[PDB]
Amino acid sequence: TKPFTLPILTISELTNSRFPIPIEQLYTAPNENNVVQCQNGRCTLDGELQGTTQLLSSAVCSYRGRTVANSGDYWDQNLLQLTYPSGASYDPTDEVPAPLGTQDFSGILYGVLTQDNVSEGTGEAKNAKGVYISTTSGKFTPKIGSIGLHSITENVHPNQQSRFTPVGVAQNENTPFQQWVLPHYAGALALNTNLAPAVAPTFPGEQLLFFRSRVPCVQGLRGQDAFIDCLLPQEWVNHFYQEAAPSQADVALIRYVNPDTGRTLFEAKLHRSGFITVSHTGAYPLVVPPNGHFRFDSWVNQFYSLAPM
Amino acid sequence: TKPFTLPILTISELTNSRFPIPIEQLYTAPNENNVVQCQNGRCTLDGELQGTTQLLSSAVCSYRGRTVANSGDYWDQNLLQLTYPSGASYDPTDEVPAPLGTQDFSGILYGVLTQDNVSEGTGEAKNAKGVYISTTSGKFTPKIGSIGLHSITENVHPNQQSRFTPVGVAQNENTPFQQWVLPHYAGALALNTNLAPAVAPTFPGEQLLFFRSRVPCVQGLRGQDAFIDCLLPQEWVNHFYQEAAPSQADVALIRYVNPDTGRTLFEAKLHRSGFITVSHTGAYPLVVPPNGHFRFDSWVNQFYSLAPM
Repeated sequence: TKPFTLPILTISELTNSRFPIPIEQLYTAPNENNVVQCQNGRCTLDGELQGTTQLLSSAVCSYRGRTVANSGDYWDQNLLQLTYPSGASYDPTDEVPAPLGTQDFSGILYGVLTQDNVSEGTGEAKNAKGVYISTTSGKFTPKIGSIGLHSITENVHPNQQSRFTPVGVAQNENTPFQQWVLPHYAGALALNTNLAPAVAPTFPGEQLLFFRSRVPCVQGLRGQDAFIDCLLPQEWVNHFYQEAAPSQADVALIRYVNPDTGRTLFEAKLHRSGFITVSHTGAYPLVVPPNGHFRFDSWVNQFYSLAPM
Repeated sequence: TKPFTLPILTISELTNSRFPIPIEQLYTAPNENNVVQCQNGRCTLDGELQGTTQLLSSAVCSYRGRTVANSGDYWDQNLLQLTYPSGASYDPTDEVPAPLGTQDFSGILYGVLTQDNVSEGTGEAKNAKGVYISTTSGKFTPKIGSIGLHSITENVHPNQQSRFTPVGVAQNENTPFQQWVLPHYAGALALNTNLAPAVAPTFPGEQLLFFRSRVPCVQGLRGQDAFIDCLLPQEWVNHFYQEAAPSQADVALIRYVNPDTGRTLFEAKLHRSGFITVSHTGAYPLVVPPNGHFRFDSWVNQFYSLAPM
């Protein structure tokens, strides 16, 4: 039986699985009213990708396809007829919530659309268009293969093969950024399908442990931080996919260790569905040694008692 | 002794190590007048990172720091005084060619600068500034901890903590995109230092094999492609770093296989310094089967004679 392992990576060597930026810190908090059901960065410990999860950070919140004119709409002047960010054709009957890498938070995603290359004499950055992709728009239906593009300053051409590169997130006065409210992948008139399950602590005193990043915010949240919290770093997703080690229990005991001193800084529970819990009550940003990393200890029973941290 | 392995990844499951976009195909050509000395995606088979190579694709061609106003009527309206991912000033005495992840191609890099968050009422994408970072500017001195920012869209504010997210590449009438001309990391008046070595075939009939991507081009190259070719995909760099398997010969004989049939499509030499050669004469794009992947076969010496492909 292939033993289960974690990659040996420090907190500065991890990528957020829900937005293509590095992990900044570990963070724990109670769920209070949030339903924690993100769809990117979802992978079982034995290597089954779930939700909209794929292997490349450069595909997370990225889109590719062909633009379609949508003149007359207030918000979305054009649509993007999607494929997978792979470039492989997208079939709405695929058993996924949306094309892999589709944004899994509610609100406005900001990025740059690139289209057919233009001549040098056309001018600077004339094949770059700043664009909003909002999930509250009626045209956000990636499950059906089409999303709406809100142009900001630059003209988006119809009928051109186009690539959307994410840059950050946005918040205006009627569209709050809500990282734990799933989009309606098929529009407000249809239920989501093929979702990775919601996660929550099930042992007394435990809280979810998140891998936290601050995403750039191009509008709103003055003096505040746009946080995107993921359950697994992209590197863990890819490691579990590569290894496909059979899971021997619902929960694995893991430790954050200093490899030079051998000290366990804290213990945590790694759950089969692909998330972590720690024994703590309250919102708490962890600070962890630059050389520290998680290590797999053993498979334990669901009601194993972690050392408080 | 820890056996050497490659990750099991198809061509579309690989990330370019020189720009955060997926690999699309393989490519081989003679060096003729190109000095092949890229500094990102450089890693020995036993896991030693070289040049400016680090582990996160989300850090390649990404920059962070504090803006400083630049006087005069010239190309760069602002400078970016660089900082580590923690916010501490960069150290020019580090034995590296430049901060890790610095762009290693000459020409114009395009992306979006984000700064202090602005209120919701300030307007759409008002904390997003489209920007050119040109290596032919006298202000491109990342080794010294400062790069020049040419504003295109939105005003860049000085004295603000800022992040640069890369989107693509550009070419105007006097700045060609030259992927094999290393930038002068300390400006045009200083020699590069601490470089990973240039690579070339040394066995008769062999050519370098590259992992090839098409990078978005926001100005120029109409009807043409901006290619970025790397020696190793980011996933191979990270795998070798993780495994740190001792190299047992000068060359790891590797084989591209189609798992549906078990058939070998071609074989290649994976040199212990971290680059691939194949037996071929001429420029040739390799459209590889989408389900295929490289596999490590065995250790051989530098005088192994590859089967021509």
